Amino acid sequence: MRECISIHVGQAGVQIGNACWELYCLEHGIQPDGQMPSDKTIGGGDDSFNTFFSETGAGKHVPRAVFVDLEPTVIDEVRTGTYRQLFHPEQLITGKEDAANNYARGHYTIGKEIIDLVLDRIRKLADQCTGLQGFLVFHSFGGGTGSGFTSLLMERLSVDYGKKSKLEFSIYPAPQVSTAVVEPYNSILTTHTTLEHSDCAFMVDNEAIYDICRRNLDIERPTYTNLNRLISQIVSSITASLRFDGALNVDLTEFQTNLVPYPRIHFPLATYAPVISAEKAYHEQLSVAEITNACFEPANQMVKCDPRHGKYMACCLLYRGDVVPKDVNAAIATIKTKRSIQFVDWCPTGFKVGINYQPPTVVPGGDLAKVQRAVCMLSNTTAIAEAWARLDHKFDLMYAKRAFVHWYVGEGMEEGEFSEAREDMAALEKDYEEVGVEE
Amino acid sequence: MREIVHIQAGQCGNQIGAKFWEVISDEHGIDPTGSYHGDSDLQLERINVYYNEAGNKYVPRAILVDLEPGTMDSVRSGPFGQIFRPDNFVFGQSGAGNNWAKGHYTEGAELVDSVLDVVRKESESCDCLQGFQLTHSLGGGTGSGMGTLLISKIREEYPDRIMNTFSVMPSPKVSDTVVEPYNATLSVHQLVENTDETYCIDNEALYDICFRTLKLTTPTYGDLNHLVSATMSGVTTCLRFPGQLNADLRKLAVNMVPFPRLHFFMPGFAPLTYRALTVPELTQQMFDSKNMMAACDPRHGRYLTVAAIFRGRMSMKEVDEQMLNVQNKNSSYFVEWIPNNVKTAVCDIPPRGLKMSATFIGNSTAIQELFKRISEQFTAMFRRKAFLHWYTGEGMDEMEFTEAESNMNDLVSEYQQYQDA
Amino acid sequence: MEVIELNKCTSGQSFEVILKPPDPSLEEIQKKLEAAEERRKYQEAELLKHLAEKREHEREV
Amino acid sequence: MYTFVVRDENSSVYAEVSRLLLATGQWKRLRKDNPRFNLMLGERNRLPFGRLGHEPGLVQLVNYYRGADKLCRKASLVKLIKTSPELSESCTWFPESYVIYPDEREVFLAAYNRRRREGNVWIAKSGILISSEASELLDFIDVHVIQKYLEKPLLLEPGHRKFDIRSWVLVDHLYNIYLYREGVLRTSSEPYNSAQDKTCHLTNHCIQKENYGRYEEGNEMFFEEFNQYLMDALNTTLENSILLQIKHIIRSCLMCIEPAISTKHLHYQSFQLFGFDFMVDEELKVWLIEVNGAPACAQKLYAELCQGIVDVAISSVFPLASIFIKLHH
Ligand SMILES: Nc1nc2c(ncn2[C@@H]2O[C@H](COP(=O)(O)OP(=O)(O)OP(=O)(O)O)[C@@H](O)[C@H]2O)c(=O)[nH]1
Ligand SMILES: Nc1ncnc2c1ncn2[C@@H]1O[C@H](COP(=O)(O)OP(=O)(O)CP(=O)(O)O)[C@@H](O)[C@H]1O
Ligand SMILES: Nc1nc2c(ncn2[C@@H]2O[C@H](COP(=O)(O)OP(=O)(O)O)[C@@H](O)[C@H]2O)c(=O)[nH]1
Ligand SMILES: COC(=O)Nc1nc2ccc(C(=O)c3ccccc3)cc2[nH]1
Ligand SMILES: [Ca+2]
Ligand SMILES: [Ca+2]
Ligand SMILES: [Ca+2]
Ligand SMILES: [Cl-]
Ligand SMILES: [Mg+2]
Ligand SMILES: [Mg+2]
Ligand SMILES: [Mg+2]
Ligand SMILES: [Mg+2]
Ligand SMILES: [Mg+2]
Repeated sequence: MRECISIHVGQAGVQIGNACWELYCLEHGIQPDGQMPSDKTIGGGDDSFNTFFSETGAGKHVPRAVFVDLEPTVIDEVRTGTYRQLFHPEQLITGKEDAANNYARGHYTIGKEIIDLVLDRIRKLADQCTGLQGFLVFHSFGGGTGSGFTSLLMERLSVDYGKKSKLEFSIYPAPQVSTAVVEPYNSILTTHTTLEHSDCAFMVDNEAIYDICRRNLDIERPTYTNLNRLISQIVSSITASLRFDGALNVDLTEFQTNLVPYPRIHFPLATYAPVISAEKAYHEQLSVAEITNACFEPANQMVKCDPRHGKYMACCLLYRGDVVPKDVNAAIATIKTKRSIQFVDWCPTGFKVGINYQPPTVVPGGDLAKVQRAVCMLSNTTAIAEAWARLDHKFDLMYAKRAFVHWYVGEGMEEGEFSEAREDMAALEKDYEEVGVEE
Repeated sequence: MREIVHIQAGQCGNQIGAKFWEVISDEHGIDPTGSYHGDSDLQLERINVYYNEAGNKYVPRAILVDLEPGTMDSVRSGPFGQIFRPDNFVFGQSGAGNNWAKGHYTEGAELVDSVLDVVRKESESCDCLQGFQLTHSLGGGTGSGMGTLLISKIREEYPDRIMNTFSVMPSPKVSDTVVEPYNATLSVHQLVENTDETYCIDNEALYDICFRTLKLTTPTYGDLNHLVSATMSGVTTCLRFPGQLNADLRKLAVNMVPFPRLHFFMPGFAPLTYRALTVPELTQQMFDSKNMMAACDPRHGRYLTVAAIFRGRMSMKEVDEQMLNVQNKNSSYFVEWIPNNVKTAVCDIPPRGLKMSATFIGNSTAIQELFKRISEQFTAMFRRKAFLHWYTGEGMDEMEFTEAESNMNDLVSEYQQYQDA
Repeated sequence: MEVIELNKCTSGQSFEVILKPPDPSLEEIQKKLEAAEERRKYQEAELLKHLAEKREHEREV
Repeated sequence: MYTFVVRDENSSVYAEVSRLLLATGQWKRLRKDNPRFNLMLGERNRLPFGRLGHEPGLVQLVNYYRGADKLCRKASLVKLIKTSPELSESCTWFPESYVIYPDEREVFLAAYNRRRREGNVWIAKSGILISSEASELLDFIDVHVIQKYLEKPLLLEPGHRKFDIRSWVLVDHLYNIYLYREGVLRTSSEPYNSAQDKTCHLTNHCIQKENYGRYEEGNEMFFEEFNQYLMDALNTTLENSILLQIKHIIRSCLMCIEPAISTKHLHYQSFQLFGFDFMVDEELKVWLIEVNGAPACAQKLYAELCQGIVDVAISSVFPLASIFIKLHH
């Protein structure tokens, strides 16, 4: 058994982290006080769920998690929340004033004075690990802390843990649910500084989650609470192989092996189905073929783009519920004859498939209905580069006038880092293109 | 704990400031004695932003400054006069004679250190100081001259704290003396350098609104001030009440100020005060020039950034729809090089006597019309060096006026740069 | 359309379906962090110098 | 009020469409790079499809189908027909074609040899060469496709002259296929000589303009006249002898690529107008020549067609305050 340490940075990372650990406890039968009746090895054990939970002599199962934010309001909701007993003070790190949506403030100004503390609290968890795999890092692109401090943290984790893998869960900025205008700057700045240090990153566009909540859950104005419960489900589907018995994606290294042939192109597209409103008294349970076909409808992707006009490098299918290989292969064969699924000529045209019989767990009183089978597809398609093109274009419009740039220079950043990061993104967009492409 | 320190200087500054504390004290359930008597804990969730907690009493974190005692004596006997900490009344006796030099160099210099001592004591008792806000006029001597002196001293001692101002711009329509363009021109350059936000409250606009819209044949300064206190309440709503936004002054400024010197905002309010307004009416009104308090036509310029907070119970799917319709109506009046530069926020608590309201904060290049107006009045007198003796008699030099004039013209040309870009 | 590497357990199973064959050091980090702090210190000193020149003028008036 | 932008100033068709929209009073044009639009009249090359459908609350529509180039490039069309089972190499209405890079060189010669006692005339194009000898065609190229030249074209009388049929087809956001009732024949003014001289072999409007204008105004015969000619000369109608095949070919091509280009459940919507070029042989069999993704219209038909675009493609999505034949599928 090898442990994984989750790190939650900024408001988005912390609130999403809180929603995931709630779901984790429900899936593993862990109660808010941290007790796990089904666990018979009191105070220890090397079960699959111990990759995310440590155990105390009193029987409490403690998340291997560290929450970091530069202001306390959000992490205070964890200290006083339903699962307060689950964590202990040394896991929750708060500053006094935040980065004010300013990457430079999160990376340089305020980051320098707290980076040593965070690494120490991470070392305390790493010291309890017999064999640490690496880190799962949750953060937003748009926040000054989520963007600025995360990139600094990722740099130092590559130094203090050169062998450990690092996976990201990143929230891509959507103006529908944002009152900021500088997030294109912060996104490009943090992607540039973090690219070399991340082995596999799962981008989630709030635009996509927002519309899925509106269209499939009948929520007229989705809140962060609505978005996060849906995001937590998808994160759970991605990390379930690390927390349950299985043979697919059982360690962070397999994520790169199975999803990232080229290191810089490490942003797999996630697609999830089915998302069913709990208000629907009864819903016709969807078949394996129907949920698998739904993995190729752009409306169900975590990032809105068109994989038909790109090329695949890898594709993983993660099923939860009543699913058997027979029905999976039957669905794939049918979907090949109806969908445009083109792989690169230097990869096999196949699907790695994992099935966990336990069906998706849902938060009591939430917006999601219980389903007998669900699937999350992880596909590394070049079509996700449409998200970089959108972001880089917004960057270009503002930076051509140096709009807001003085805020970053005022915190010690140099104007050259802007163009330095933008040029890295321009190379990233070309890498994707090389791989994917009056009368 | 994200504290804000409030300063009010001079006659105008203290009279709008007093009304501001009356309004929000009522919104937070604080009575003229400083005792809480509300029916919702939301009133107290962010009470510490503007109030210190004493016998379960809440005391405004407010400093009252003037060079004559008259206006502050009137505040101390006013409705909410007793809630202010007596030690925070800092006043001289000589007055400023509507003279920027008296406020900035002579009379004000003798009093400024005393004001900073109170500012320091209030800042010391702050767990985490967000920054400062100042209320003042630019056309007098104390608020304009000593107010900008205080801002310069505060930045020297607190260089990493936000400084925002609510600044009343003079107008011949509503004027006390002819030297107001001199005092305003001298003050604007100070604000260009040492404030992060300046809400430009034009007395011409406040008068036109009272006369043409509110049907008040003879507006008083009190009538103009009801518009200012109401606008100030809305502008500070996201700092004082729980809701969508929990941004501090710095984050709010970051998303509104793309260039350090172009931080002069056009505020607006709706409804202008039994039929509760529909959401389309709130939205259309807050973008109408007739609801804007800078006396600038937004159709003569372009918006760099816009922020609008809606207060009360309402459908926000309906607000999003109307904000789209008004943007389409004014599509050529928003810069195209700041994506998503129109943002909206909500608060469930409405102000007193309204089921719902909206407050507009526009960073428009049309504000240059206001500076050009002041600059033209300035030059009309300065060509002939008229009334300059009031200033040279306090040690000022002609060159300082020439430099303020040029600084004003540079500010106006910088706005015209981004209005064509 | 072959199935390979089928692994079964009590919790589930996994397999593959093939349809067709085909860093900076700590020192350098502290350097850049300290280089930014000194650009902040220099810019702040220019502000205080600018304000000090303003104090001189106030005394001269 | 609806908004739209223009990014192809060289388009005669959508220059009239923009004028018609402005003339309704309910449409307001914006600047080329303004992203808050309802309708994009996009450019021909490198259209930024990845930036569409990401503006909050705005329904966005574009006048081009992403991926339709596979049908509108001569080399891509050959590959699309031969590799798609819906069409297949056994396709009966597309001339025998091969892609050659300066590929299908070995297989092109194999069929070329099997012909050698069939007529063995071919045409290569991407710039056009017609020759009986293969070596002249292969060596001439030194991306192109070699296509069997149709040696027995239907020749109009009087004139003994060649022609091709242009059909305009509008595909809306619901993937309804609309065939403009009015087509046009681009005729050759010179007589067809089966015996290098490409005045009577190439029927392009520019090649004829550069006997022109003798038989009909501008070498443009419209369906009414061409129909009457078929009734008088050959005792048949345009509907029975040609249009049935044209409609079948249009539907086959577009339904084949529907899953690849459809915007049914996309975050943005697409429509596009296509120009299908057909050829008729002396036995009244219709052959597909090419499909044009950015075609112009006949001067007489600009007004009627452009109005149809607004009614069916634009106002269908953005309503205000038939000339098409619907090919059902
Ligand atoms: N999905 C989701 N997105 C969030 C959440 N909270 C914030 N965001 C997004 O994150 C971006 C803003 O960054 P934040 O994470 O709130 O800011 P931060 O990381 O705390 O950094 P600073 O506050 O500037 O110091 C916006 O695009 C928000 O839409 C959340 O709970 N869920
Ligand atoms: N296989 C073929 N058989 C007979 N004639 C052919 C032919 N291929 C081309 N032609 C003739 O040559 C002319 C020009 O060829 P083609 O249509 O490929 O050029 P083009 O792409 O420029 C047409 P447009 O101007 O509409 O874009 C055709 O209109 C046709 O008359
Ligand atoms: N809105 C408003 N403006 C005022 C008030 N009192 C004065 N003014 C304006 O402020 C300017 C005079 O400045 P004032 O504050 O009286 O001088 P000071 O006391 O030396 O700062 C003129 O432009 C007046 O129109 C007031 O109560 N309300
Ligand atoms: C004491 O000085 C201040 O209050 N300064 C100040 N600056 C502000 C900027 C914006 C807002 C908003 O209400 C808002 C509305 C929608 C989106 C984002 C923000 C409020 C502000 N208050
Ligand atoms: Ca155990
Ligand atoms: Ca590494
Ligand atoms: Ca004295
Ligand atoms: Cl290591
Ligand atoms: Mg934060
Ligand atoms: Mg650099
Ligand atoms: Mg006065
Ligand atoms: Mg002293
Ligand atoms: Mg063509």
